[PDB]
Amino acid sequence: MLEARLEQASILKKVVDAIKDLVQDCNFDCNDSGIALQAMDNSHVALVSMMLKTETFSPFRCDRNIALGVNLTSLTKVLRAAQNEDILTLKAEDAPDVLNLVFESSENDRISEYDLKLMDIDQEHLGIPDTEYAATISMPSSEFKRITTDLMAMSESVNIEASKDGVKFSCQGDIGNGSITLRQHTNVDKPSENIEIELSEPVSLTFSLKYLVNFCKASALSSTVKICLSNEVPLLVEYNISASSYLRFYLAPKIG
Amino acid sequence: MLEARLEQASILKKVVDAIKDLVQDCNFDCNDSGIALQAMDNSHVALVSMMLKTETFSPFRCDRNIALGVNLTSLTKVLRAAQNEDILTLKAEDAPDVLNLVFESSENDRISEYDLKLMDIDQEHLGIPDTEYAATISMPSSEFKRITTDLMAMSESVNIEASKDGVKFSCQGDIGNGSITLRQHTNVDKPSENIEIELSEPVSLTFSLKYLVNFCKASALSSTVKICLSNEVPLLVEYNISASSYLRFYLAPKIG
Amino acid sequence: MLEARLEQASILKKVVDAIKDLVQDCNFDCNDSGIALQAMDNSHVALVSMMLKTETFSPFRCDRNIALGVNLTSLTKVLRAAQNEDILTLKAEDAPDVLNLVFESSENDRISEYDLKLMDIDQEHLGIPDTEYAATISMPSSEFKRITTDLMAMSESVNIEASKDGVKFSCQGDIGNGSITLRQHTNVDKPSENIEIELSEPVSLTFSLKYLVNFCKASALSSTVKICLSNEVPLLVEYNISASSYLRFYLAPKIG
Repeated sequence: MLEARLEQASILKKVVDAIKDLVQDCNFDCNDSGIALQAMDNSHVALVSMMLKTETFSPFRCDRNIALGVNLTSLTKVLRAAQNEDILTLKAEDAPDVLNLVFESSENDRISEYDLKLMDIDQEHLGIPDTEYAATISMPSSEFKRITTDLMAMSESVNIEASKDGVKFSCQGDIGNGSITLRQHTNVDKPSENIEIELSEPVSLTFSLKYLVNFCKASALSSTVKICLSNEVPLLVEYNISASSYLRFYLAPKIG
Repeated sequence: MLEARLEQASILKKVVDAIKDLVQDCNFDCNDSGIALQAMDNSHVALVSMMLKTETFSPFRCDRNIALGVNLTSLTKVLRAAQNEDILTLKAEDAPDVLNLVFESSENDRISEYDLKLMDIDQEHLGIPDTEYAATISMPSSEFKRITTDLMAMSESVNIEASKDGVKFSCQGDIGNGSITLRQHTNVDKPSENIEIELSEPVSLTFSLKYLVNFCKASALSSTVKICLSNEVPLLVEYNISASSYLRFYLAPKIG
Repeated sequence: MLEARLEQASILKKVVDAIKDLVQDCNFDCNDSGIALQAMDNSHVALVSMMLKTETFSPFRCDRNIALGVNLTSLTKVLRAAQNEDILTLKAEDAPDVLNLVFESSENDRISEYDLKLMDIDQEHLGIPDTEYAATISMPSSEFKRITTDLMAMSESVNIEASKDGVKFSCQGDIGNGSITLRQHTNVDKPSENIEIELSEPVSLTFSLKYLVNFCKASALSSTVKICLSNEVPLLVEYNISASSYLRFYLAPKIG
């Protein structure tokens, strides 16, 4: 059976909010190692890859594998009834018809309990191979959110060009051409504002801004976002929820 | 004639906002004792009962009975032009065609004056008899607002079960079953957060969440809300605006 | 060629936001003295008159006259990508196809650059003669915003009556009659709250509230607003962005 406690419901609330606009029906794959999610968005363009590792929970138990077929709009209805600082416990039996969710107030000793009906969802689960990326940009998540948000108003597409010195986001639109250039930047007393760029080779590729804006709905999960460009494989946009757990989005560059 | 001063327009603004989504056309019944309102909602399901007692005003005058036939969307248009800390004065002559409203700024000596046209509205005014309730729950208004709001997303109905120890809100929905359980709770240094439950006998009854959400639009009038359950008479949900005045909502439980 | 730096993008952002709901297609007339705008609203009722004088920029260069034909919804798309505290530089060559806009971050050394495509817009540029106004009311911009906003909910029209003592805004609506009366008011320790009224002769005239609400979208440009009434010429509603620069709106009173 499954039994998993988060100290703050916050983490799960943020996770689901970061996925639900891309994916409606998906499985949460529970086992020894934690709770994973792997699903394409509804248009079958982007791949969503979540791993909530056992260390993120406190405590965590999952004896046998359990696939929790969940509608995310249904789960969002439940999770909105959890406050961010509620102690959250997930429970599910072997061959579950429901996922049991318990939210416990910190002070006033309110206890909320929901039995969310599960459904039969077919898994796809593509193989995510190991990869050495051409360029990796680490920057504040709010800045990447603003960039994609600003350019989206102007264009459907953004060219991302990585160099040793910096990274340039470029687009052409009906109103004109635009670009936003960031270069490596370090603040001793505000290291959270740092922009760090590691380059093994030049990479200049074009991506859907609409998908990038949706990826930036994970901005609440982490202060920093890792943008990983490759000339061979899809872009990886990574939010590390903790030392262990991550929410990842994969997006292929646009090819004629 | 009528002449009634509130120190802060706030009280009246909050009152009307707490009623206008339920009732459009209603009478304000003015006399010696203050200003009352008694009207069913537009679907004729819930009863709204307001009493602004003479002690709430400063000063208060009403020589003879005057029924002020008012459209609440029209009055809302006027009251939005009063700031919360405006000194508010209501005036009306015998056999009035208009209600006169005067809002006086605290500092900058702005004076606003409106003559709201009255209309012919037929009164119903049901007899509200005296009643010994099976269970009375006193809790913070924000908590009851959150509860009803959260469950509304999931269900049209909520079962409220009162015991000595606690109170359970339960519902069944398309997405599953849910419940929120509160028990008696007292904080010495934050007594405003206290949950107090007085029970003469067990009561478990089902009510419309949509009506309860609308009742919770009075949450600004008082930090505390009194929920009064009976096996004989409709539920009473009470907001005490001051020691004297109250806004009350009555709702019959659902019966097959 | 044109080259003009603002210390804070804020000024330009606020300016364009204050005009775009009235005017879509307009010219920015650049020369020695600064950057001007003069255009009627889309219904050809109100006249918009902006002057950003050379002293407002730091530094400013414009060798020859350049008319920058701009769509304001297109420019708004660009300016939303400038943060309020960005150093903003406008550039344009002689016979320009584009306006070049550069936004430079204060700390993290982000640089944004846009080439906004210009268009062929015919100028009207009416003669704005010099005028001695019957009454001039100087008051806080937020108060005028609130007044027009409040009365708009009730009426399409507002009568503005100026006297030595004070100014009265009056309207008749379907819900009734309303008025807001301000008188001369001075606070030694909060002079920004002051209401000052200078009268050479009585003036009582009626104006469109819808136009006045739109004029109040310039409220962010200045803490104080100057309302200038005349029995001969259109009302002038003036926002002084700095000692030099201004955004002005002209509106003729309603005549049968």
